[PDB]
This record gives sequence, structure tokens and C-alpha cells, in this order.
Amino acid sequence: LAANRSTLADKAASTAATVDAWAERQAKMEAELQGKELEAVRRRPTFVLRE
Amino acid sequence: VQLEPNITLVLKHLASCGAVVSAEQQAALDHSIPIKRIEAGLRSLTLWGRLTTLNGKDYLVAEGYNVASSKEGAAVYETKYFYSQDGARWSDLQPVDSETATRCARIKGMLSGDPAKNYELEEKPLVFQIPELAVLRCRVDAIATATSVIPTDSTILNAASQVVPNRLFAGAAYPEKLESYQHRFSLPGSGVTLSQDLRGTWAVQYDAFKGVAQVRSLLFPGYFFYYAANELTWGSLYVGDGLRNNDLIFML
Amino acid sequence: VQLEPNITLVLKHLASCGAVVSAEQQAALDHSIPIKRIEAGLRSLTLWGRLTTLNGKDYLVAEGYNVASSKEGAAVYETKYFYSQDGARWSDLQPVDSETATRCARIKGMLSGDPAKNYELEEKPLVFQIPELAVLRCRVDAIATATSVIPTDSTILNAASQVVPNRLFAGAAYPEKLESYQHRFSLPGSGVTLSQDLRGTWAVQYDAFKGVAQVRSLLFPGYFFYYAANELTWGSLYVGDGLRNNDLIFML
Amino acid sequence: ADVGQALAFLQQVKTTQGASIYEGLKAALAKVLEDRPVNAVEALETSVLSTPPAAN
Repeated sequence: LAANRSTLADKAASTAATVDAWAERQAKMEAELQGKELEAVRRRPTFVLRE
Repeated sequence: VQLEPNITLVLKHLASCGAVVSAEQQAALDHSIPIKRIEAGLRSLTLWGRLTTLNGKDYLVAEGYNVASSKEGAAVYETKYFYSQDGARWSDLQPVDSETATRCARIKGMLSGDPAKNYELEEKPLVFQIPELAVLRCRVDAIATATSVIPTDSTILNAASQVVPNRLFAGAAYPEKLESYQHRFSLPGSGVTLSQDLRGTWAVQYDAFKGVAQVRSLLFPGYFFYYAANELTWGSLYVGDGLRNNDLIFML
Repeated sequence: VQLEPNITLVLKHLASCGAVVSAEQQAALDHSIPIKRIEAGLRSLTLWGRLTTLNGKDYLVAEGYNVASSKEGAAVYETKYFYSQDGARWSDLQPVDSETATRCARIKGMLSGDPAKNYELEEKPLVFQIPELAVLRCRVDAIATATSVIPTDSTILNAASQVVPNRLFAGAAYPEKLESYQHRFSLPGSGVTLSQDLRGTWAVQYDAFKGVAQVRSLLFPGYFFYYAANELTWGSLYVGDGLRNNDLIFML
Repeated sequence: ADVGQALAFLQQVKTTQGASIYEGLKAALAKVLEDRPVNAVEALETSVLSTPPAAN
């Protein structure tokens, strides 16, 4: 009985962990997207002038 | 064992406690609750209570939810509230920020009955305008976190760690004692009941012949709960202006 | 899953079908049923029906029992019947012999409403005098052996070979089909449902949005059964003079 | 000393609808102790060692 309730708590923790992991992934990808976009928006004069 | 409180039985058992609704509103509820429950995608939706107003258009408040889960030692119900002033058309009762929660907590008196009204508060002189529906939501939240009564061990935890009805519930052994009841947000098997509340904030009257217990809140006078033990049903209702009773120490 | 039909829910759901009781009789029942149930030692006692009379004092009939057992392929309920004419004081409705059962079956018309009256029959010219309560008990027996409707698989057999509520019953999968319901005296798992009855003697109206099915008997017009699927409750009631509809073939 | 012999015997024989009668009884007892049911002795045959026909 004790083992089964421990296992249940463990599995619920696992599910919460997966939700947290996917949230982290989305945050990181959005951060990278914003970084790319800012880098691109910075080099626009150097593009329209030189290249 | 019931699966959801029945508004007919609630209004029948708690009518002696003065918790009544108009006849037109009773019929209108009988039609409107299923419509809103379906078109909101909710598994449960019931009449939570009725708050009196100064212009005679009392607010009926309904509460619904889909599933309850155990988080951080609490049985959290992702509840959603709706209000109405005729019993036929339900509108949303949107949550309120934490900063505004304090301000609406400072507003007292019977509500106006005009959802477009807004009260004024003054601070260091910065004036805030608080909409009436904010005050209504805050009063409902306070009353809900205070009472939310169910019988003890009527819920249970399942494999997915969700709080579900205990369909093998046999009933409260001693229905006239506060140990037989608990808050909704207490996990099953946690041993926390209404007897752990501040002593003197609950009253229990038990008719041992018919088997009907009535639990009244004295901290929020107007919250009534009933438990019928021969048919294993139960349910609660709030009726009143929504203000807490702060003079309780002088009234006991 | 309910444990016993609730008279409040029955009167609420079957009121559209005209199965109603007086207000005074409703209150009187709310008091009188528990008293008689306790002082008779019965586990279950409910309102079975109401038979109209010529003098305005309709007979209320209540049915109770203690335990149901499987005998000879039938789920036998050792039932006991009581009658009343005000809803406050219940008297016994004693069984009738088999020989008298035929004679009272021959007596037709609306009952008189005088429990001391006795009708007369003539045979080869030997005259019999049949008491009115005998006629009442046999009409009740006929209607009971004809309908006695419960949902399918709502009961179950236990170790002592007794028929007990199936507390893990999940509900009827298709509530608008006659396969979802059965007679009370059919053993669990026997596969005999209302669809095995004479085709055309039952009508089913199912409100798929609210989840309330109504099963009406056409052979005994006046017997109504309701099944609410979102709350998992059900219950039946007879209201009428108690005579069978023999012209059914011409009316369908 | 017969206790260990009986234990090996029970953990040996397989259930009709499973295996290791010992472990079947152990799961039954764990389920009964998880939620002490109404009329546990009667619930042994109607809820744990079987399944009612319209359960889900």
C-alpha cells in the first residue's frame, strides 16, 4: 500500500515535470526568436548600404 | 451516493433556514443551468448562492468546474463563476487581481444591484474606482474559501492523482459531530475536518429521526449546508449580502 | 448511484406527465413515510402510487421490503403494501387468495373510495361479496407484475445470492432504447429487458440535452418511470384508477 | 518452519486469471486497505475479486 501511494505521487510529479519542460522549451525558443529578429533589425542599414 | 448536488433537494432541505429563491427564478434556473453547463463545456455547474441588493435585483451566482486535482497538498478545483439577475441569462464573473482584492475587501454595505456602478476608495489623495462586479467576485471568493463544505471521505484520489467522487462512500458515522464534514480543498485522507476550524464558527443541528443534519456558518451568517444520511445526499447554499460577521466574539 | 428512489425527485420529474399529489398529502408523506418504515422494520419503503376514487378520497399506496433474493431464476422481493387516504396514517393492504384474485379481476370501474364497501359477483346463483380492499390489492398486484421498472444492470448478486444495488453502476449507455431498462424481478445478467415485452406496450421519450428519459406504459396507462442520466437517479409512480387498457391493438 | 514452505507454495501456484495466488491475495488486501469499503466482506466478491458488468 505504501509503495503504491509513493508510486502514484511519483507519476504525478513526472507529469508536472513534462508540462514544465515543454513550457521551458517554448520560453527558450521564443527568446532565440527575439534575439534573431533583433540582430536582423540591427544589420539593416549595413545591408541596404553595402550588400 | 450522489454525483452532484441537486438544486431541488437543496431548496427543499434549506428552505426552513430561509434560504429560498423566487418561483420564477426557480423555473428559470431549471431551464438555464443545463444550457450554460453545456455551452461552457463544464462537467459540473450548480447554484452557489444569492446576494441581496438595494434595488431588488438580487445577484444569483453559479459555480462550475471540470476536474479537481491535488496540487501542493490542496485539492484545487479550477472553478468558474457566473452571475445573473433574472435566472435566465448567465454572464461571466471574471477574477480580480490581488491588489484590487484588498480594495474591494474594504468596501462594505449591501450591493447596489447595478452591474455598471463603481465605488470609490481614497488612499495616499489617489482615488480608485472599483467596479461592482469586482466587489461581488471578491465577496464570493471570501465566502468560498471560508466554507466550501462537503462530507468527510466523500471524495477520493484516483490513479491520475485527481479528486473524484468516492462511489463506495457509506456515510458519516456520527452526523451530528463536526468531524463528519470538511472543506472541499482538503485532500482525502489528510484528517483535516471542520473541527480544526476556529472553535465556535460552526453550528450543527441534527434531526436523528429523519437523519438530516444542518451545518450553519456563524462566521458568514447565510451559508447553510445540509446532509441527508438515509438517502446520502448533501449540498450547500449562500443567501445574504456577503459580509463577514466580525463581532462573533461578542455574540457567542 | 442512488440507493433508493427519492419521492421529491420523482414528483419533480414526473409532474409533466400529470403524476402529481396534493400539497397537504406531499407534506404528510414527508412525515409519515419514515415513521411507518421504522415501525415496520423495513429497509425500503416508497410511494408506489395513487388510485382515484369516486368520492374524492384517493388511495395512496406505499410499497416496502427488506431484502430481495434470487429464487428459481427470479429476483423475488418480499414486498409489503400499505394504503392511506390522507397521507398521514398507513394501514395494511393484506394479500388476497388466488380464488378471490379472479373475482376481483372481474370487477371493473373506478373504485368507490369507501374501504368498508364490498362488491357483488354472481356465478353458477351463488353470489360472492368481495371487499373493496381486495380489489385494490389485486389491481396493485397486476400493475406491479406488469411494470416494476428499473435500469438494466443497476442491481447485482452478492455472495449470499441476494440482489443488492450495484454501487459501481455507470449508467445506461443508450437511454433512449428499451434495452436500457428491465423488470425488477429479472435476475442480473439474465439479458431479459423491456425489449422482450410485447412490442408496442412501452413508449420512451428521451431529452438528450438534459439527459432525462421518460418511459410510459401503454398497457397500463398511468405508470410513469423516469431516469436521469447526469445524476444517475430513477424512479416510477402509478397514478390512475388501476384498470388495464385492453383496446391497445386498436389504439396503436 | 512450514511457513516458508507454504509461502513458496502460494507464490508458486498461478491464478486462473493471473499468477502467484499469493500476489493476487496481496493485491486484493492492498486494494481493500486503500479504501476500506462499505461491507468489505461483501465487497470482496462484488468489487475487487471481480468487476460489476456496467462499471465504466
